[PDB]
Amino acid sequence: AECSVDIQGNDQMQFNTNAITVDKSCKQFCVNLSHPGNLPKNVMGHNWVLSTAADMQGVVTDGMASGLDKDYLKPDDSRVIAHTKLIGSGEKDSVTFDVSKLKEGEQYMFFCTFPGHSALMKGTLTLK
Ligand SMILES: [Cu+2]
Repeated sequence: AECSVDIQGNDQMQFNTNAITVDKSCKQFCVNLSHPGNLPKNVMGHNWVLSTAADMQGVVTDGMASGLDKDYLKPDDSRVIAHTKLIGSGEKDSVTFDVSKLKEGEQYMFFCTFPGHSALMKGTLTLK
């Protein structure tokens, strides 16, 4: 339970946490994304996407250009460490990834890549 976290993305374009700490001793880490609200995926879709801070903007811009059918992520984007699928209200999806893909001292960002959402739907992730 300290190798996993529940996060919500709602109808008002926000996650319910903007900082995540991953414990170094965790071999794997799991994020459970749910979407309270009423809006459908094609209007207020949310995913949970992880990259380094420096790669976030690039991931977001290319993802936006990839369209709804591609869950607003460039296929095989080498900058994406982990991601859930894009979900609408009433849905949930998790992602489990190797913690060895992170390193101490580097700033990671988690974010949604649905068009415009990362303005508010982002947060730091850190390994400790
Ligand atoms: Cu979103």
